[PDB]
Amino acid sequence: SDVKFVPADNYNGSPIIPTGNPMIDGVGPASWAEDRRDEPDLTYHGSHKIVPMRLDPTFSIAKGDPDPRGLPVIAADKQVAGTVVELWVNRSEPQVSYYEVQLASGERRVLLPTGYVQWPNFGLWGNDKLLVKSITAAQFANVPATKRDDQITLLEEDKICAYYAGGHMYAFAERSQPII
Amino acid sequence: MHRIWLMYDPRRVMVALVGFLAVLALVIHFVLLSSQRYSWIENGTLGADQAPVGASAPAA
Amino acid sequence: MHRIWLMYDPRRVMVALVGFLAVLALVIHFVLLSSQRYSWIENGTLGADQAPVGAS
Amino acid sequence: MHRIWLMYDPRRVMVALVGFLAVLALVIHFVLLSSQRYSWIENGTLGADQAPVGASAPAA
Amino acid sequence: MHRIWLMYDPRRVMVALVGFLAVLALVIHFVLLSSQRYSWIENGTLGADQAPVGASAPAA
Amino acid sequence: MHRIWLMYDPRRVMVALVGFLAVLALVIHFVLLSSQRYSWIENGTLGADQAPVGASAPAA
Amino acid sequence: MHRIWLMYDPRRVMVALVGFLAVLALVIHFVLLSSQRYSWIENGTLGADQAPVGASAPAA
Amino acid sequence: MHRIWLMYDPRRVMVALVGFLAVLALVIHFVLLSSQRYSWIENGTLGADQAPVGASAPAAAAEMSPLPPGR
Amino acid sequence: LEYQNLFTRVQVRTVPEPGIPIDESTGTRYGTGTFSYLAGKFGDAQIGPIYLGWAGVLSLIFGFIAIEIIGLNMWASVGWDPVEFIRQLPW
Amino acid sequence: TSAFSIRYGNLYYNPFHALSIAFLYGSAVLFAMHGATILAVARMGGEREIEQITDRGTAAERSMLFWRWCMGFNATMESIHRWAWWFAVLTT
Amino acid sequence: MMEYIDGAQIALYAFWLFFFGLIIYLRREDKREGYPLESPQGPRDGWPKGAPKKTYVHRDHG
Amino acid sequence: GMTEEEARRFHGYMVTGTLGYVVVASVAHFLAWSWRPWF
Amino acid sequence: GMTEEEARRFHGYMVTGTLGYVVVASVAHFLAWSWRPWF
Amino acid sequence: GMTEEEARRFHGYMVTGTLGYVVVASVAHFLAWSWRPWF
Amino acid sequence: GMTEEEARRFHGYMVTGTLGYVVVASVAHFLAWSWRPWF
Amino acid sequence: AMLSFEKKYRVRGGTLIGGDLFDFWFGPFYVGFFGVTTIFFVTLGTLLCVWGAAMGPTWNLWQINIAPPDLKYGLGLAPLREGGLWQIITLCALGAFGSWALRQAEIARKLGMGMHIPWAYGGAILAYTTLVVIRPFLLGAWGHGFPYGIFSHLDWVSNVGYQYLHFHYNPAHMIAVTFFFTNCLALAMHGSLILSVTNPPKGTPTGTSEQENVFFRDLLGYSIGAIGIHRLGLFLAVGAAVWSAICIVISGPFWTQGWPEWWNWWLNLPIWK
Amino acid sequence: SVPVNDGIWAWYGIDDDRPMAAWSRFHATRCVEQLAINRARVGAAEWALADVQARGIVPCIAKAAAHLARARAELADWEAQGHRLEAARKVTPGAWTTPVI
Ligand SMILES: CCCCCCCCCCCCCC(=O)OC[C@H](COP(=O)(O)OCC(O)COP(=O)(O)OC[C@@H](COC(=O)CCCCCCCCCCCCC)OC(=O)CCCCCCCCCCCCC)OC(=O)CCCCCCCCCCCCC
Ligand SMILES: CCCCCCCCCCCCCC(=O)OC[C@H](COP(=O)(O)OCC(O)COP(=O)(O)OC[C@@H](COC(=O)CCCCCCCCCCCCC)OC(=O)CCCCCCCCCCCCC)OC(=O)CCCCCCCCCCCCC
Ligand SMILES: CC[C@H]1c2cc3[nH]c4c(c3C)C(=O)[C@H](C(=O)OC)c4c3nc(cc4[nH]c(cc(n2)[C@@H]1C)c(C(C)=O)c4C)[C@@H](C)[C@@H]3CCC(=O)OC/C=C(\C)CCC[C@H](C)CCC[C@H](C)CCCC(C)C
Ligand SMILES: CC[C@H]1c2cc3[nH]c4c(c3C)C(=O)[C@H](C(=O)OC)c4c3nc(cc4[nH]c(cc(n2)[C@@H]1C)c(C(C)=O)c4C)[C@@H](C)[C@@H]3CCC(=O)OC/C=C(\C)CCC[C@H](C)CCC[C@H](C)CCCC(C)C
Ligand SMILES: COC(C)(C)C/C=C/C(C)=C/C=C/C(C=O)=C/C=C/C(C)=C/C=C/C=C(C)/C=C/C=C(\C)CC/C=C(C)/C=C/C=C(\C)C(=O)O
Ligand SMILES: COC(C)(C)C/C=C/C(C)=C/C=C/C(C=O)=C/C=C/C(C)=C/C=C/C=C(C)/C=C/C=C(\C)CC/C=C(C)/C=C/C=C(\C)C(=O)O
Ligand SMILES: COC(C)(C)C/C=C/C(C)=C/C=C/C(C=O)=C/C=C/C(C)=C/C=C/C=C(C)/C=C/C=C(\C)CC/C=C(C)/C=C/C=C(\C)C(=O)O
Ligand SMILES: COC(C)(C)C/C=C/C(C)=C/C=C/C(C=O)=C/C=C/C(C)=C/C=C/C=C(C)/C=C/C=C(\C)CC/C=C(C)/C=C/C=C(\C)C(=O)O
Ligand SMILES: CCCCCCCCCCCCO[C@@H]1O[C@H](CO)[C@@H](O[C@H]2O[C@H](CO)[C@@H](O)[C@H](O)[C@H]2O)[C@H](O)[C@H]1O
Ligand SMILES: CCCCCCCCCCCCO[C@@H]1O[C@H](CO)[C@@H](O[C@H]2O[C@H](CO)[C@@H](O)[C@H](O)[C@H]2O)[C@H](O)[C@H]1O
Ligand SMILES: CCCCCCCCCCCCO[C@@H]1O[C@H](CO)[C@@H](O[C@H]2O[C@H](CO)[C@@H](O)[C@H](O)[C@H]2O)[C@H](O)[C@H]1O
Ligand SMILES: [Fe+3]
Repeated sequence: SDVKFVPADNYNGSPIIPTGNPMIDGVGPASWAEDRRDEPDLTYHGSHKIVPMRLDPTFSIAKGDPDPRGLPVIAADKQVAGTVVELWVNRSEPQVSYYEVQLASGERRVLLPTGYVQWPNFGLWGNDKLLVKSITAAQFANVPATKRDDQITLLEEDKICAYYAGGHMYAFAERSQPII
Repeated sequence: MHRIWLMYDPRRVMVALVGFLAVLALVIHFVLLSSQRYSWIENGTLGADQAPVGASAPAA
Repeated sequence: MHRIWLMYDPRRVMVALVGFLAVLALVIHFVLLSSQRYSWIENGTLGADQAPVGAS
Repeated sequence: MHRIWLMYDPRRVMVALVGFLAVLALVIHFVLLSSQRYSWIENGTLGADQAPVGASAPAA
Repeated sequence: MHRIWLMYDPRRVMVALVGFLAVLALVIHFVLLSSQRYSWIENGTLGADQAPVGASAPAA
Repeated sequence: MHRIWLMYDPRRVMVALVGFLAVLALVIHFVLLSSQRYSWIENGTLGADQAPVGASAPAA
Repeated sequence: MHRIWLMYDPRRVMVALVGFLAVLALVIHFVLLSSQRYSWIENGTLGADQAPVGASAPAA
Repeated sequence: MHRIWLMYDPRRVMVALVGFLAVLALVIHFVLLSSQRYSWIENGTLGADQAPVGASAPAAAAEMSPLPPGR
Repeated sequence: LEYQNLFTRVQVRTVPEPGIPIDESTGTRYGTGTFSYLAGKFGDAQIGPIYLGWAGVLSLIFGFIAIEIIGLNMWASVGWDPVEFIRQLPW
Repeated sequence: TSAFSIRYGNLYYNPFHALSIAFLYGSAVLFAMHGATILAVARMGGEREIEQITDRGTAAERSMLFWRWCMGFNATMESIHRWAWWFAVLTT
Repeated sequence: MMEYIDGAQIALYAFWLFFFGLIIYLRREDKREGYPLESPQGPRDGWPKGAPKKTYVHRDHG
Repeated sequence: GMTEEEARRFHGYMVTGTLGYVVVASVAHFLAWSWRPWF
Repeated sequence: GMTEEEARRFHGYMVTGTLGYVVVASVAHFLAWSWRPWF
Repeated sequence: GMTEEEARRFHGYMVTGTLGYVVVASVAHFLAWSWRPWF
Repeated sequence: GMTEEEARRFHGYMVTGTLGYVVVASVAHFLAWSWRPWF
Repeated sequence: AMLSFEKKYRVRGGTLIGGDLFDFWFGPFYVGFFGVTTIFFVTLGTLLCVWGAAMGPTWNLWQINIAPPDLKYGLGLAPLREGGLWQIITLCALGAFGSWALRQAEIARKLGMGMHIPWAYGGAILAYTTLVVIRPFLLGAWGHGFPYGIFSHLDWVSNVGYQYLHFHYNPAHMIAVTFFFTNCLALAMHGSLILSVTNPPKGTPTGTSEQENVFFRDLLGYSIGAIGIHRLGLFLAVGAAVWSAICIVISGPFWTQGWPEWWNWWLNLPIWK
Repeated sequence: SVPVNDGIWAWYGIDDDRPMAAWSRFHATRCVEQLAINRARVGAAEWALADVQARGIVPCIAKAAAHLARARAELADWEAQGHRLEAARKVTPGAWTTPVI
């Protein structure tokens, strides 16, 4: 028994049903491109494209924007998941690709993609906590780990991003059901 | 003939059937209501001797 | 006969049914409301022999 | 002849066939209903001697 | 000539042939139905001497 | 001559050829059908000397 | 001369040549078909003495 | 109902209040300035009996029509 | 309420701005990179150096004279009145 | 522009004008669809399109499946840009 | 001297033949990923058959 | 998934509700017919 | 997919149903012709 | 793909179906011709 | 891809089929010319 | 049939209405409750269009013309052969387009995507709803809608424009046109750039985001960047439809004179009156 | 420009980060929030320096040290606000029972 899903019935257009925890097995909106190349993305000059900002001294926060480091992360159940302790930057097109969150409920640091963070009041004011609608504060403990802490492979990028994407369906049982 | 329900999922053949009949019924009613002979909402109380009949031009 | 509710969860049918009947009732009323014979908001007081007939 | 159903899934052929026959029948009915001779909702009660016929060639 | 079915999958060729023939038949029928001489739904009951003919070259 | 079928795949050339002949035939038929002289569906029964002919050089 | 087939892939050249010839032939045919002198579908039977000719007079 | 001051930051309630009053004031002024009767910049010195009043009923001549004949 | 990716709250800046990589002859890069905070909030931030070469330089000279002829004829058509040149410009 | 259509008897009936409009509208349809599609998967790196073309991730898979499940056929992360290119080019 | 056939019509069918050629080409390009399709009756190609999957040469080092 | 006795319980309500609605609609048509017949 | 025995069984229903449909349609044309012949 | 014996077998049906189709079309054309000739 | 002997076997079908088609088309022009010559 | 990677994505859930009841596929298509309502309205609307063609003067595709009612019918349903059919088809159209957008939302929720596509399509639905619902309602008769016919609706567009003598002078229309033209330019540049780095000349290595960024920056002087160009394309394409809705809703309900004389306010600014 | 934390509301004069020596509940709330954030931000900055010293990458060590110093300076700025508000809280009658810092 290692197949991640089964057909809901035998008819031709029927959905599949996951056999385990779909966020972890990677089924439905939690699935990732499992064949994706397990190497880092590279710049035009061949250096690692995505690296913690701590390891490239040319990068800095833009003067008008909030510094996310030290801010608390608020998860989907409104509990504090942790605090941001590092930024990861894309060096080909200068931007923040990930926050790295020190978990409050353990010893791990996990990556948090920027596309899953909302700022209070759409960032028009406040700018003093991060909102993560996708997953609960408990589910942060299972965010996929990178093999190293100074680089990330294209496969690890897919696994981490897919994990948060799955939470919009799987974080609470009610999220899968219709509104009416 | 009951093997139809083995080939196809009855839950959704039956949705397709009810959908098809509903569309067909509405089309036929709107067609008849467009006609002159069967505009029943306005001319429904006319007897058949009074009811419209379409013809071509007399072509003298 | 009751087994259609083992195929179709009734709570998810009944919301669909209400929508269909609400739209159907609105459509029929508006079709009548702007006919000549049944425009009751303006000619409802006429009585059956005075009501329009679509002869031509 | 039956090996045609080894080549094609009958479950798919019946869908294709029902779709084709449904559209074809609606086409033929609407074509006739748009004609002058077979506009049977307005003129169906006319006898065949009374039904419209399209223009002849004039003789000279 | 049967090795044409080793060049091409017969399951695909037959779907393409059925598609081609259906489109072609509908095209030809709609060409004829648009004509005067072969507007058969209106004038099908006319004799061959009565059916429309397109005009000739005028005599000198 | 046959080495052309090593430079090109006969599966592609034969479908390209069928498509070309299909288009070309339809182009020639529709060009003719749109003409006066060869609008055969309306005027095909005319004899060769009765069929339309384009106007001559002007004479004065 | 054959070094041309070493500079350019004959497979690529043959498509370009046939494309050029097909377009050029179609252009020339429809240019003639659009003329008065050479509109051969309507007037091909006229014979050279009574085929149209473009206007002469520079003056008088 | 002074518990309303517990529900909101009072600085922001004053900003919203001032906005609402300012906008409503300008709405009513420009409505009046567009009217005939209260076009005060042009007609403010007219006496109350001289100021315009909207007609109770316009007249007509039976051949005249304000709109062109339609289809 | 879910993050819509329409606006970036946190930009990062590099002290150096990227240059052009290769083939600098018959033409050269003018200027040097700078950052716009507004452009960096719509999209990417670097307002760059720019390339012309021979064709680009000549294109601007010809195109400037074209636009100059258009504008001077427009301005002559209102009798050189600079108020009417602006007031009537789109006509 | 208006007088040209008046002189030549209403340019709406020019079939190449009608084609040009269809491609002008289709360019707006495509950039709306493609712009929205890439923003809907940008949470997964879909905007890194060259990387998604050379190393298909779940962002490319999900955008292909969205359109397949919606309208029954799809492009790829590369070939959508060919559709874009031709619709723009054919307008003019 | 052809009355019905005119240059605008000739041009328009020229375009249609190019355009239907172009749609075919684009639908071949659209199938370089995800094809052949899985089916309970085995692989399926759709129509036209897709162009083969590309392999991309990476920048040698940088 | 719903059990067969739950389905049977609902079916009794669903039949009764439908038929009650149809009965009320029939009375509405009787009033409409009396006021202005359509045949 | 299907066994050849299953193909034979389906073919029996398919041919029979096809011909039955054509028989009903042939009667429909008999009636239509009797009412208003098209040639 | 097919084995050549399957290709040989399929062709025999395909030819016969093509013949049967051409025959029905030949009757259809001769009915049409005797109703209303086009030359 | 084809071996040269496969290309040679294909070539003879392709030539024969082309010439067969041209022969049928030659009769079609013989008929069309007899009905309405274009020169 | 399924794409080679598709099967693991075909889970239940993400519906707005109906739950598991319609949560299945038909070939490539996702169905769902709004799929069922889509097919209903599409079918009913399309067959009523065919009925409109049948009772009209021709089957010629270009010439079929299902016209709205006379203005005298106001906001009532007209007789079906006198424009009431156009009204029923319009309700089917509104139902079909709304069902399509909600079905797109269900698909996006099933894939864990953002809601960008349904809302982008809402821009087009807004323009259609302006043309046939909002503007005719503000004018007080459904007969102000455009007719359903491939060329007859272009006759409507022509005549509505000349109701304002010189519709080019409509200021919202100038903005809408500028968005449409700017969108098409931006689409040609985005397509070209991605293709030119992914399909370089033979024997060249595959390009990079840096090369794309450098080239674009020589075109416009600034880098738009990867997410920026997709934001721009969405802003331009949807803004074009929104400004189109504005330009037609102000024509008639709010401005009734010729559009050239709207520009009188610019000529009378006090600095140069 | 707008300040980061009051943002759009700084156009209307709400500006709770400004140096305040009187007691004010709004500034006290802000200072408690910003102290916790800046203490965590210092804690992060010195973890970052320790990591880069372990890797030994000198130019990164230099920047991480500069960042830590800057983070300490910002924390001191908020602790100054906390104390001056603490002094006022003790004497202004309506003020909080809990300390500000
Ligand atoms: C105006 C200028 C700008 C105008 C701009 C217009 C742009 C239009 C672009 C899109 C058109 C193509 C759409 C498409 O590819 O759908 C997939 C489908 C199937 O192939 P597949 O997806 O690769 O494979 C899946 C299939 O093999 C097996 O799937 P499954 O088993 O799960 O499902 C059952 C099958 C049954 O097949 C069908 O039902 C196909 C019916 C297609 C009819 C519509 C053709 C429209 C052509 C328009 C171009 C032009 C035709 C002349 O598969 C399906 O169920 C697939 C359903 C796909 C539904 C697509 C509906 C698209 C309707 C578009 C209407 C556009 C009207 C303008 O493809 C096809 O069937 C063949 C399409 C071939 C491309 C068109 C080329 C036409 C060139 C000229 C004729 C060539 C003759 C040889
Ligand atoms: C913009 C213009 C238009 C829009 C234009 C643009 C859109 C164009 C769309 C193009 C067609 C798309 C077709 C498609 O997607 O098919 C997917 C399927 C995939 O293969 P599969 O996965 O193996 O197929 C499923 C099958 O194996 C199992 O089906 P399932 O169990 O899931 O569902 C059952 C079926 C319905 O069952 C039946 O049809 C069998 C009924 C028994 C027939 C017995 C004979 C009766 C004789 C009576 C004689 C008479 C007695 C007198 O389907 C469903 O359940 C569908 C979902 C539920 C229904 C949806 C809601 C409908 C509600 C509204 C009502 C609509 C009414 C039309 O493929 C196939 O099955 C093979 C290809 C089928 C082609 C179908 C289209 C043929 C059109 C021919 C056009 C001809 C032009 C002249
Ligand atoms: C596919 C169809 C669409 C399209 C495509 C398109 N247009 C394009 C491109 C593409 C793909 C380009 O690459 C090109 C471009 O550069 O884009 C940024 C361009 C372009 N599209 C343009 C415009 C444009 N495109 C339009 C439309 C469209 N373009 C279509 C919708 C329209 C419309 C709708 O009307 C317009 C107005 C231009 C912005 C640009 C071409 C620029 C160009 O050719 O400029 C020539 C130079 C000048 C006119 C001179 C300017 C002079 C300045 C006043 C400076 C003077 C400096 C100095 C005084 C002189 C020099 C001194 C020396 C000593 C240095
Ligand atoms: C908002 C910016 C632009 C935009 C965007 C846009 N369009 C979109 C989307 C987006 C983002 C989609 O997601 C959606 C889609 O799925 O595309 C594949 C769509 C789409 N844009 C479409 C077309 C379209 N968009 C247009 C315009 C635009 N689309 C805007 C310019 C136009 C124009 C200007 O003419 C057209 C024709 C469709 C391909 C598709 C929406 C498909 C849909 O709704 O499907 C369900 C309905 C049907 C299949 C048929 C309904 C039939 C009716 C019931 C009967 C007919 C009534 C109709 C009013 C008759 C009209 C006759 C005409 C001759 C006047
Ligand atoms: C212009 O002219 C045109 C329009 C063109 C002319 C044509 C028109 C056409 C074609 C019309 C077609 C109409 C049609 C066709 O079928 C119409 C069909 C109508 C139908 C079917 C109506 C059905 C109504 C059903 C109702 C109301 C049910 C109510 C049920 C209730 C209240 C109880 C629910 C259960 C509960 C609460 C359980 C409690 C206990 C629990 C839970 C427990 O105990 O656990
Ligand atoms: C205006 O004029 C224009 C239109 C222009 C003129 C032109 C017109 C043209 C070109 C028309 C062409 C028409 C045409 C051409 O061929 C039409 C062809 C029609 C055909 C072929 C119809 C076929 C119908 C077949 C039917 C109904 C089959 C029913 C099957 C049944 C009931 C059994 C199902 C199985 C069962 C119950 C058991 C399962 C067992 C299982 C699974 C098991 O046992 O395992
Ligand atoms: C403007 O011009 C205008 C006016 C338009 C005028 C001009 C028109 C023009 C240019 C027309 C051109 C027409 C044309 C040109 O070629 C037309 C060519 C037509 C052709 C080729 C028709 C061929 C038909 C063939 C058929 C029907 C075959 C059916 C076969 C059947 C049923 C058997 C299937 C197999 C079975 C059952 C066995 C399974 C066994 C298995 C699986 C096993 O054993 O495994
Ligand atoms: C309006 O008037 C305007 C338009 C203006 C006037 C102008 C018009 C113009 C310019 C016209 C130009 C025309 C033209 C120019 O080139 C026309 C050229 C036409 C040509 C080339 C036709 C060629 C036809 C060839 C055919 C049909 C081949 C058939 C082959 C068959 C059947 C065999 C298949 C293989 C088998 C069976 C083997 C299987 C076994 C295998 C594999 C095994 O055993 O291995
Ligand atoms: C005792 C007086 C003390 C000083 C008062 C200072 C008054 C300053 C101007 C007040 C009016 C400004 O105008 C008012 O601004 C507020 C600011 O939120 C707007 O408020 C609204 O829009 C803003 C953005 O603009 C949103 O962030 C806010 O959530 C929403 O409520 C009102 O819609 C507007 O009417
Ligand atoms: C009106 C119709 C006029 C005739 C139409 C054209 C088709 C004629 C087919 C019957 C005549 C024989 O036609 C001939 O068939 C043989 C096989 O049988 C083909 O022969 C082909 O296969 C054989 C092996 O089987 C190879 O050795 C040969 O090199 C290859 O060409 C010839 O290429 C073709 O010329
Ligand atoms: C002679 C030279 C002529 C050059 C002409 C240049 C004209 C340029 C005018 C730019 C006007 C921009 O105006 C801006 O348009 C956008 C269009 O999306 C509007 O935005 C509107 O559409 C967007 C979608 O795109 C919605 O999300 C938004 O809620 C809505 O307001 C803005 O509210 C308006 O402020
Ligand atoms: Fe893109």
